[PDB]
Amino acid sequence: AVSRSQRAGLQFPVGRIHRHLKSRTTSHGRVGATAAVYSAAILEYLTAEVLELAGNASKDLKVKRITPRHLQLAIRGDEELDSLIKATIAGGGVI
Amino acid sequence: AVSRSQRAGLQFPVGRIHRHLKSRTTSHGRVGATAAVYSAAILEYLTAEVLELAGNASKDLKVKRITPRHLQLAIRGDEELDSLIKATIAGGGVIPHIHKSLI
Amino acid sequence: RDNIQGITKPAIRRLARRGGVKRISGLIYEETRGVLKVFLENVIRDAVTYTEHAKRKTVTAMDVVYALKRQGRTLYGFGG
Amino acid sequence: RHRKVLRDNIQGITKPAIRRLARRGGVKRISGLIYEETRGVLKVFLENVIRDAVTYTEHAKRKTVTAMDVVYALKRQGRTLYGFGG
Amino acid sequence: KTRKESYAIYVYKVLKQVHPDTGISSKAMSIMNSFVNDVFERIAGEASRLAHYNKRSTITSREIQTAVRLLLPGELAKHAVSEGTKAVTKYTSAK
Amino acid sequence: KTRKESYAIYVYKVLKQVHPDTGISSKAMSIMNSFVNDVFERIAGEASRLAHYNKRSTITSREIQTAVRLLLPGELAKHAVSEGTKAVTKYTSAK
Amino acid sequence: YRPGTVALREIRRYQKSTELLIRKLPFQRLVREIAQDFKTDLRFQSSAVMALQEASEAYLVALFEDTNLCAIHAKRVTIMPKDIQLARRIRGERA
Amino acid sequence: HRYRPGTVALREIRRYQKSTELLIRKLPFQRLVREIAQDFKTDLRFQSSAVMALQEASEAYLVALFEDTNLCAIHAKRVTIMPKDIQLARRIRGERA
DNA sequence: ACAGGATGTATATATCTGACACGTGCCTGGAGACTAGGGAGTAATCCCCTTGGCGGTTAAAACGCGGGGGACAGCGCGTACGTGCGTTTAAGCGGTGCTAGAGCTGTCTACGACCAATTGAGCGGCCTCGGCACCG
DNA sequence: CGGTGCCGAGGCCGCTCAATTGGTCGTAGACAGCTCTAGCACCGCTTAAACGCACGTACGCGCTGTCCCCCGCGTTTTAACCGCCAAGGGGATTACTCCCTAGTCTCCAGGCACGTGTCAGATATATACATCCTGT
Repeated sequence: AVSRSQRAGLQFPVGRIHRHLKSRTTSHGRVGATAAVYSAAILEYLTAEVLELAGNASKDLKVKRITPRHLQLAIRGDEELDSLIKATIAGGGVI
Repeated sequence: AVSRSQRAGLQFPVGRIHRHLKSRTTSHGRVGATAAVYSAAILEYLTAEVLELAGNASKDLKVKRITPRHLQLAIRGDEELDSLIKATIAGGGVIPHIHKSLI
Repeated sequence: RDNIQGITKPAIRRLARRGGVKRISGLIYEETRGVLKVFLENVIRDAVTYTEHAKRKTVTAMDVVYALKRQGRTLYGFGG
Repeated sequence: RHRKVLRDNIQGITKPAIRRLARRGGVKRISGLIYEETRGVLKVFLENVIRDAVTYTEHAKRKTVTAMDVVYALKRQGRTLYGFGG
Repeated sequence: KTRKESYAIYVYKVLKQVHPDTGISSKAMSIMNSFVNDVFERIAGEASRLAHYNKRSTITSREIQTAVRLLLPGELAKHAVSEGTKAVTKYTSAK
Repeated sequence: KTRKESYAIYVYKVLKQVHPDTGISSKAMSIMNSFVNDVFERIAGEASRLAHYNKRSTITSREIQTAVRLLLPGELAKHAVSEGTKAVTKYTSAK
Repeated sequence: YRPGTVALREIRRYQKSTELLIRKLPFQRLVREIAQDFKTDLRFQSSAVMALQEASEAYLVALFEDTNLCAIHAKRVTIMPKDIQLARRIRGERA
Repeated sequence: HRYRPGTVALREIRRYQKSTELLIRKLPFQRLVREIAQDFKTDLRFQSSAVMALQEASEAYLVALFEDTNLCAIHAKRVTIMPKDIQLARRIRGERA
């Protein structure tokens, strides 16, 4: 009952990520338990980066809630995430 | 005593295509029997179109042997095949294309 | 007024205003009518094929997201 | 036992070479300031492709870069190339 | 040394079917082999994605047919699905 | 009716970790959920492709690490691989 | 008054907000008319046509921004149909 | 006797368009590829086929870029290309710097 | 406005050699025969979300008029790239040799798949309250 | 800068099904060893191509009328928007059952390296013709 996510000191549900990675593989694909914590850490770092940029933009606009406009601003603002995320934010807007 | 390709009257290996599709199918997934036949037919028709275009292109240059230049000319000649093959042909070169204000 | 003509002049004008266009000519209206028609056609073909595969008769949002995801113009905010 | 720390090879793509490329490209006449900027874009393109290929061949634990890995790197950049490996 | 899988013989056979006299260089044969592998990879990936979308696990002829109606543009896709249905009917209506 | 899998709770947790006071709208939460699913899908697909390239069948931490060094651009990838190694070391150096 | 000021006012106003510009009902009628060809007597979730509207609006905005770059390249300040066709040729949609 | 200025250019257009063979000197390009490969990781070796394929993809991308810039410039009511045309074409396509 | 007239191009032949189509010996992956189980096809049932319609209501479209502005032929000039010439270098070829890492092959072991008994966290409801969306 | 209202979002239960730890195995990869194909480094020779430069001539850039035409306002007019009500098609479940495909055993034949003997196409060369460049 040690809750492996906390054993990695992470927030993401490493068991759920494990059974997710379990399916999207080749014919007899196996995943390693060491890989699930790695993907979980990757997702946690990326979400933390995007959300802290959005929160900085929100405190710029002085709003407690983060709106999709804040997400658009934070993503297109810093060049790195924009270069990663080529997507189109729903209801986001432009610069 | 017969092979599945001749059983369906095709020319692509149904067993090999079936093994590949079994080898790329979301580990707990399965592959239907007829699906390999369908995929083989699809690939056969695509190769038929490209090779016929290459032959018609080469026949206008009086060469019995098809070369990558003929592949690139046949692919970029047609529109929809050009929409399919978005890649680059090794050594294929470009099509002879001259614009308006170049004189 | 054909069904395409719902995309009228002030709509396309405000659209160009969002992009930062300072001044628009006359034929741009017909041009963008044709262009948007092409784009919606390209998306809706894929959406209808997905839905017809799923044995349904309702183009749900999930299939629109899938069709935009395949065409290199992915869109968040609707799940999938 | 590696030697020859390379330098100045960006001038390897010489001016008649880029001239010949644009002649194939369908360009009639060329202003003289092109050569530096096309050297730059060639540099950055080769940087990205070689970076991806090196990451591939380092993942396979190899001290050399095979052709198949370069083809894979070009595939992952939307500029896939036939003829060599797939 | 271990043999490598290819497609060259089948390309030669279908070429001789459509054009009885002409030939094909080895480099062009490798090009066609890579092109076949690319198209088949795209079709397999799209069919797997579609099967994962519709919560099914058995890629039958239906998802493959939808994949060729997806990837290839209009009349090419029409000829393709026609030949596919013809081939699968010839297969099923046999011994 | 059957519940649907999401990521919203973990996004909320990591948000409260990085920003203790701010909030996030439900629509922005759905946006972040879709973005997490997209990034994880890209990483899983790339890792599967890499494992199929190198003729192996067990996606360990190595192929995942190569996937994040592939997809994400430079310094973001550097921070990501650093956090990944840190998390996997914290996991391994435990009970 | 003078021409050249209300334009910039529109620039500022329509980039500050993020709400939908194309009015919903004629767009939905257009979508139904276009779907009338590829199948008969469809039905549409309102969320689906909302998503189509969002994506099409984002696409048209991107195209206008790019063709504005194209127009300002030729020292003009008014766009023209050849500019839009040039932008779509350079992106490569060739449609 | 002398040609009109530009006729030789169109002759070379026809020549280098109907040809197929490679267009950059092999050894300098290979040296440049190794030089760029240095800083990413040291002590790297290269298959000759790999450098050949890099040359193919390189010339393909540069030919596409040059053709597109020629389209841009011929739209711009000029005949000579210019570096801002290249920057414009790359900015349209999606690349940047 | 065709008349010379170098300057490049069809064209037919000759050669020539490396490429390739075809014939081999060999050999694992395709086929056929059977069985097991489980994924989905169909059948039925519920309910909800979609379409249809009505009626006000009112902001947005939409002609239309007018007035300034900018797109654009048209000159005109003043840098600069093409078209040569002679001159130098390093690309390429061909060898020649050196060595090291790619690629197999055989053991060994370790870690992840599988199965199960357990239990707690993640989600559906659900309440509730205060962050924000407007309004002097 | 306060007031009022709004319900969106955040915190709190019930519950149920997915993590999770314990025990087994077996197969996939780690790894040591051994080969040898192929990549790297000179060396010399040739020479085609890069390179410097001297003119000059097409043309990029700029300036100037100038007339089409596009933006701004003003009025009407029109069709979207909100709200609400009604019917029901189809989406979303559950429940059987059986069709179909994953396996295993046996077998052999289509397919794959390997050689080779013929020849198709590259290359060169010598004719028979387009084709630009002044020009009476």
